[PDB]
Amino acid sequence: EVQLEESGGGLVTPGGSLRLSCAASGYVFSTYDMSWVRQTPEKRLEWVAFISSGGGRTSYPDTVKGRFTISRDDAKNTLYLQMSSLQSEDTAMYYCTRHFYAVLDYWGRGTTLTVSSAKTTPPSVYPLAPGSAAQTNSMVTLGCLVKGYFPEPVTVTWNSGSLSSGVHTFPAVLQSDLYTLSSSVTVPSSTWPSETVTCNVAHPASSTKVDKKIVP
Amino acid sequence: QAVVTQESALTTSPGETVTLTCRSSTGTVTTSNYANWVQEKPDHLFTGLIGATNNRAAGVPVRFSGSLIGGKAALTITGAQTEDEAIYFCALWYSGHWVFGGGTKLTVLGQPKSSPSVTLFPPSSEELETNKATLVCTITDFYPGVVTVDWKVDGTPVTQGMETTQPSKQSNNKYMASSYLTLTARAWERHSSYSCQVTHEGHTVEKSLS
Ligand SMILES: CO[C@H]1O[C@H](C)[C@@H](NC(=O)[C@H](O)CCO)[C@H](O)[C@@H]1O[C@H]1O[C@H](C)[C@@H](NC(=O)[C@H](O)CCO)[C@H](O)[C@@H]1OC
Repeated sequence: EVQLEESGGGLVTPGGSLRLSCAASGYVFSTYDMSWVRQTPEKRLEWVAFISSGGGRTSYPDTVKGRFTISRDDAKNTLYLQMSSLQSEDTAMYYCTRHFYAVLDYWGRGTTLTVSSAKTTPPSVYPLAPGSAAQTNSMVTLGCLVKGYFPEPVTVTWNSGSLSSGVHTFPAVLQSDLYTLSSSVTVPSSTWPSETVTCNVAHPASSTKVDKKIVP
Repeated sequence: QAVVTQESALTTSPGETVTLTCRSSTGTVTTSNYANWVQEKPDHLFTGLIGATNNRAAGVPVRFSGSLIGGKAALTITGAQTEDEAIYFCALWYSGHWVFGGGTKLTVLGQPKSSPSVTLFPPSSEELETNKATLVCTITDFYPGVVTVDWKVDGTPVTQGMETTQPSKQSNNKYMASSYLTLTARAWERHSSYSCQVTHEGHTVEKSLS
């Protein structure tokens, strides 16, 4: 029966605006009371707006108080969140939840929102080479440092697909406005450097692709 | 007003029972706070488990339970299952607002534990040319998925310029993490020993370089 589909997010810059939308399904969307909950990068959950049944009552927390506005159109079966005067702290996944007689049970899929002032900027790719010959044994693990991109994502591929062989790529980090990330690969010790281990890094915003061959 | 704390991590085996509480800075937890328990399963998917302190949501199984414990909300899971490994958050209704606690990681032991394999890396010839150096400590293959990472430059504990990624669920229901200690290339040239140490399970593994 229930589906809650929110949307309307993207990349805005500080001081911007944005209306979020959330659409109900297989339930009599009117009756129930309702909220917006954001999920931050830090991964804490914070609540942004509260709407009652006949949109009679609105509640917000003091950091959104006066910048966010909640509302609904029963006719269309949707919840609206109107974000105004944006600020970097608001970058987070925004979700909608129906209060099922005080049981927040059904949640949207969510809609990511980024409020950066950055600029599309491709990364810099650096080799992550073993270092001293200190061979642990059969295995040798190389990697790549993809640094200074915005916005995300970046796909990272090893040896143009040919190497799926245990690759690991990590949640990016945000070092003072740009994102960085790492991908690593373990290829058997007698394959490198006799054979070649390049790293493909593509950056779709900037339509980029860099080819860092890893050599000792 | 507002603080809601929750255990940060609990670990249990399949078959066992675990309780998780929710404390308030306000004082006691009433029924007029509708203790709610959201489940955050692998990949930003959320689900109402229990609402209004004790009402279990439809579809939620038998083992989820709500209770008030010594002025404190509590979630019981009796005979927890492998599928319960996840993050549990609590929300408490503060008349108008909702206050959320930082949610607890719940490991249920679904496969034999295993430790990390740290692999430490030194700033490449190329990045050094930009007068900036970065060392990457790559931590993979651990279950449970909790780690503690400490960096040392010439035996003194690093107290900045280091930042680690939250564990991330490998393909094999094993976790992975990365740590970055960033230096101006100057400093690189200067110290002579860099240690990456990862503490996972009382056991600490350690990788170093010159
Ligand atoms: C008070 O009893 C419930 O409704 C009243 C009005 C709430 N009081 C306020 O809303 C407000 O804080 C007055 C002062 O600012 C209570 O807080 C309480 O709310 C919970 O109980 C009901 C069940 C929730 N409403 C719904 O759950 C459903 O959608 C039912 C459809 O009518 C409500 O949002 C609270 O917990 C979810």
